Amino acid sequence: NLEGDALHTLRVTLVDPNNVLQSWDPTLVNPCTWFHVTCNNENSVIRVDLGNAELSGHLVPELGVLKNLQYLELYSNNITGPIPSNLGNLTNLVSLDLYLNSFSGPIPESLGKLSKLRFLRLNNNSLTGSIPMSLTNITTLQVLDLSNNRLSGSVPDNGSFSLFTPISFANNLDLCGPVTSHPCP
Amino acid sequence: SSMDNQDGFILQQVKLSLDDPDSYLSSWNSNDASPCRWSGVSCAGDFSSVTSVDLSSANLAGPFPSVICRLSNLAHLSLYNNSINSTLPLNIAACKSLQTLDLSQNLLTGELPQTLADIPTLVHLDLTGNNFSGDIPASFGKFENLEVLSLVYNLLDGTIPPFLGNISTLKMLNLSYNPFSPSRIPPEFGNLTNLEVMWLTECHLVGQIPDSLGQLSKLVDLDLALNDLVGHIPPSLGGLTNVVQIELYNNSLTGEIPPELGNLKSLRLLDASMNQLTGKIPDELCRVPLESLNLYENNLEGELPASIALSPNLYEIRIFGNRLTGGLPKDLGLNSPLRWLDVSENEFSGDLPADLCAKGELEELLIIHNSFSGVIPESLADCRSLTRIRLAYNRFSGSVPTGFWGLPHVNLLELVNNSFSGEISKSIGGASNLSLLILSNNEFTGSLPEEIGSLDNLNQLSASGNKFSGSLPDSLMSLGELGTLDLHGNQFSGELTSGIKSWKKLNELNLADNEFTGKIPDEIGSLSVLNYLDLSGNMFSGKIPVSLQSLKLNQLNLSYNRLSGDLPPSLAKDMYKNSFIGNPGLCGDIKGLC
Amino acid sequence: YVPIPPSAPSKRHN
Ligand SMILES: *[C@@H]1O[C@H](CO)[C@@H](O[C@@H]2O[C@H](CO)[C@@H](O[C@H]3O[C@H](CO)[C@@H](O)[C@H](O)[C@@H]3O)[C@H](O)[C@H]2NC(C)=O)[C@H](O)[C@H]1NC(C)=O
Ligand SMILES: *[C@@H]1O[C@H](CO)[C@@H](O[C@H]2O[C@H](CO)[C@@H](O[C@@H]3O[C@H](CO)[C@@H](O)[C@H](O)[C@@H]3O)[C@H](O)[C@H]2NC(C)=O)[C@H](O)[C@H]1NC(C)=O
Ligand SMILES: *[C@@H]1O[C@H](CO)[C@@H](OC2O[C@H](CO)[C@@H](O)[C@H](O)[C@H]2NC(C)=O)[C@H](O)[C@H]1NC(C)=O
Ligand SMILES: *[C@@H]1O[C@H](CO)[C@@H](OC2O[C@H](CO)[C@@H](O)[C@H](O)[C@H]2NC(C)=O)[C@H](O)[C@H]1NC(C)=O
Ligand SMILES: *[C@@H]1O[C@H](CO)[C@@H](O[C@@H]2O[C@H](CO)[C@@H](O)[C@H](O)[C@H]2NC(C)=O)[C@H](O)[C@H]1NC(C)=O
Ligand SMILES: *[C@@H]1O[C@H](CO)[C@@H](O[C@H]2O[C@H](CO)[C@@H](O)[C@H](O)[C@H]2NC(C)=O)[C@H](O)[C@H]1NC(C)=O
Ligand SMILES: *[C@@H]1O[C@H](CO)[C@@H](O)[C@H](O)[C@H]1NC(C)=O
Ligand SMILES: *[C@@H]1O[C@H](CO)[C@@H](O)[C@H](O)[C@H]1NC(C)=O
Ligand SMILES: *[C@@H]1O[C@H](CO)[C@@H](O)[C@H](O)[C@H]1NC(C)=O
Ligand SMILES: *[C@@H]1O[C@H](CO)[C@@H](O)[C@H](O)[C@H]1NC(C)=O
Ligand SMILES: *[C@@H]1O[C@H](CO)[C@@H](O)[C@H](O)[C@H]1NC(C)=O
Ligand SMILES: *[C@@H]1O[C@H](CO)[C@@H](O)[C@H](O)[C@H]1NC(C)=O
Ligand SMILES: *[C@@H]1O[C@H](CO)[C@@H](O)[C@H](O)[C@H]1NC(C)=O
Ligand SMILES: *[C@@H]1O[C@H](CO)[C@@H](O)[C@H](O)[C@H]1NC(C)=O
Ligand SMILES: [Mg+2]
Ligand SMILES: [Mg+2]
Ligand code: NA
Repeated sequence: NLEGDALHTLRVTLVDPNNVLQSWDPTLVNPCTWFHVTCNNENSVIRVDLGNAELSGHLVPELGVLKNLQYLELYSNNITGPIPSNLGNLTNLVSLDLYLNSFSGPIPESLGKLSKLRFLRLNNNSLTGSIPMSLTNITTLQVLDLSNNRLSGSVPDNGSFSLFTPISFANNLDLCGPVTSHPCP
Repeated sequence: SSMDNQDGFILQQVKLSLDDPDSYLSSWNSNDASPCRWSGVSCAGDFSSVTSVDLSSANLAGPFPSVICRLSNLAHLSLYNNSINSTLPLNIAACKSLQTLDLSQNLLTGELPQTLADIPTLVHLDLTGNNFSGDIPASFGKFENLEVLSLVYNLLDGTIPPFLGNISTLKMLNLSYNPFSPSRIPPEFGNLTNLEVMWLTECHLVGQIPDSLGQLSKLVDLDLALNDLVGHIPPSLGGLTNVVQIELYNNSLTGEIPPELGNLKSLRLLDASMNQLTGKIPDELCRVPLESLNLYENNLEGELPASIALSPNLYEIRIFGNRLTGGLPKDLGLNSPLRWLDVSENEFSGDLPADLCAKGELEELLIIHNSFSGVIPESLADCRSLTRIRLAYNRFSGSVPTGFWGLPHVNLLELVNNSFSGEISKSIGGASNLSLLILSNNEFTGSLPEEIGSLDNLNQLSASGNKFSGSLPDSLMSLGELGTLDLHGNQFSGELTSGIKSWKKLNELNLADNEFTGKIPDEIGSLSVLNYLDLSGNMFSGKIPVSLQSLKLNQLNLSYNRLSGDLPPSLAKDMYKNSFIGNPGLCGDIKGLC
Repeated sequence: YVPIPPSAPSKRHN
């Protein structure tokens, strides 16, 4: 189906030395029997579990078509390139775990449209630029780690970010504001 | 002197015109009197005149060498699998003796030269795997002796031309994988009386299949798949005396499968899947000795005719996603080397046929979302050929045959949502290829066998909603490839051990609604990829281990246990309010717990 | 070299 096609598109752009995606057969009616894919009772993908799989390569915008996806687990890998803006189209996403990768570029402003997100871990990446103010509109956000990145600018302290402590924003390039040491110009 | 030629000189001009990085044309030496012993060069007369040039797979780059046409006796030219680029020149017609032209798998771009129809000797034209664009030239209707026209995988963007029906000598029409302007199948294609192959896959075909196509008595392959064809499968198709293969899959076809298809004695492969076909599968078609019948994802209804079991050459039957009723043929698989059976998403009832794997070649048994009843046939316990078994969402009962557990090449065994009773046999140790075991929502009883731990490559164990009991086998903790362990809704008892540390690839651990006792092992923190943990509805006791806070968990439930002590400051928050309910000895800084 | 899908039955299954 469309969800299977989207996940297969990801497989072709990922480099998979240990063949963890061997079960990802696009000829199947749905990807629910694929290992590392969990589906709901309506056979729609709710989890992708690909942590610590020695995966390299880049992500695809096609991941956005997974409308019911709740858990994206791509952590502890060597995935490079930008975080796709289309991840903001994952309306039901509860966890975005892209930590311990070589992701470069900005944290997309689109991620603010993830209304139900509770966990955002982008730590231990090479991400650059400012933390979007959109993220503060995520009422459900309870865990945030943007540490060990090359981010800069003011750290938002309103909305969801009100409760967030320094360990969340530690070891960044030039972050300023109350949670940080240096105040903002 | 009139029979003298400069063929060596002409071939040297071809060599000069083309880049040869790998030096395939090294044997072409201007010092040689004749080119007849040069690589890819054949002089079939012995009069020293070149008759054939085959430069296939030589990594040659450059435009088509028009000078080659000066070889007066050239009858065969192949430049297959090269980097020939630019436009095919109109002066190719100068090659007036050519019988076969293969320029396939090249970089040729632009419009087809109309002058190709001005070669009278031409019998075989293959321009497959090129970038040719625009309309097929009207000249193509006037080919004198052409038997094979192949323009597969090009960028042709015109309508399918009716004048191609005017090539009376044509045996093969191959226009597949072209971005054609949406067009109907010309009725004039029925005038191609010697046609053996009509390959029009992904040609953006619209409209109805013409009745005229029924007049193609010599046709062996009819492929109209991956198009937007509408209307009924014509009853005229019964006229296809020699047809062996018919592909109509992924169209918008409606109406009933014609009983006239039974008149096709030579038919072996029929795929009319992914259409909107209505009515019943005809008995007359099922009487034909078919090797493959795919009618899946249609609106078909009624009983599968028992005649399909009569075929001695059936290896593939895929009729899933219909409203088919009644039972499967009793003798299905008895007389045929059945490899792939998919009758899923139907209203089928009754016992599974006893001899599905009689010929010993069944690889895929897929019968999900049906009302199949009774026990797994004992014969399937000896079907070592099976790789994928999906008996889920049926009304099956009884003990699984002992052997069925230990089939060696089975990758997925799925028995979910049945009434299967009995125990998993020690024979499960024999399942060398087993990756996914899904036994959820059954009446399975007994202890998990120690031989389940012998399955080193097992990735998923899901046995929820069963009456499984006893302490987990020590071997289960030895499964280092296990990503999912779900044993919720069972009567499992005893304690977890330090051996859980070997579950290094475990993403989900669900032991909820069991009778587990003892402390949560400190080795729970050692599980790097654990993001989902449910130990709720057990009798787990002691202090929650400090190691748990090392884990990055998206799901935690330790509710309704006997856990005691304090919630560490890390776990003392509002997001964990429903994670620690129902533990009386437990108190933390959560508004409602204590 | 673009590989060419043969003329054959479709391959969708459960
Ligand atoms: C025009 O279209 C024809 C239909 O696709 C195409 O034909 C067929 O050619 C293939 C060649 O690969 C044959 O293939 C195979 O089967 C043999 C055993 O019989 C195997 O050994 C091969 O590996 C392969 O799997 C088909 O059997 C054959 N079908 C028919 C009806 O002839 C023509 O080749 C196409 N011609 C051009 C020039 O494109
Ligand atoms: C069809 O393919 C031809 C081969 O890929 C291509 O070739 C030829 O054109 C290139 C330039 O694109 C020439 O390249 C050079 O090498 C010389 C030294 O020998 C340099 O001085 C120069 O700067 C350049 O790097 C090739 O020499 C030339 N000839 C051959 C035999 O390869 C055609 O351009 C191409 N045609 C079309 C229409 O696409
Ligand atoms: C995330 O990235 C951290 C910064 O590179 C990294 O850090 C440190 O750990 C090393 C090795 O243990 C220490 O030598 C170094 O002093 C530490 N530096 C800081 C700033 O903490 C972490 O190890 C990385 N995290 C993971 C989980 O790999
Ligand atoms: C698969 O089997 C499940 C267990 O029998 C079944 O379950 C439940 O649904 C009923 C009625 O809808 C509920 O009353 C009951 O609490 C549910 N139990 C569990 C354990 O979920 C599923 O509906 C079955 N699914 C299908 C597609 O047949
Ligand atoms: C967090 O604070 C920022 C800055 O005050 C708020 O931001 C903006 O929203 C207003 C109202 O829609 C816009 O007019 C501004 O253009 C926005 N500015 C910036 C810099 O983003 C943001 O809405 C606050 N978040 C909350 C209250 O959740
Ligand atoms: C249909 O095919 C015939 C040949 O089979 C074409 O025939 C004629 O046109 C040729 C032009 O190249 C002449 O050389 C022939 O002499 C002429 N007549 C005969 C009997 O062959 C005819 O043009 C084609 N028609 C269409 C519409 O393509
Ligand atoms: C990850 O990829 C980068 C960039 O190619 C490379 O330099 C690095 O060595 C890789 N690391 C691992 C652990 O494979
Ligand atoms: C998801 O977002 C992109 C822009 O980021 C948009 O173009 C696309 O249409 C969206 N998805 C759907 C299904 O509309
Ligand atoms: C974010 O919240 C502010 C109010 O706090 C609102 O004005 C703005 O439109 C919101 N943006 C959304 C929901 O995208
Ligand atoms: C095509 O040619 C290349 C070299 O030019 C060769 O390596 C390859 O095997 C050829 N492929 C086929 C299918 O003949
Ligand atoms: C095509 O077939 C029809 C029906 O047999 C016939 O009348 C017609 O003459 C044929 N071709 C042409 C070009 O007229
Ligand atoms: C079938 O064709 C439709 C377009 O008509 C296309 O979107 C779809 O992907 C195709 N599917 C298969 C399995 O051929
Ligand atoms: C295991 O099953 C897979 C998928 O069907 C198959 O490709 C593989 O060859 C099998 N391996 C063995 C050793 O049987
Ligand atoms: C834990 O399970 C109980 C019911 O057994 C439920 O009420 C509670 O919400 C669950 N907590 C979760 C999923 O965090
Ligand atoms: Mg799965
Ligand atoms: Mg020179
Ligand atoms: Na279609």
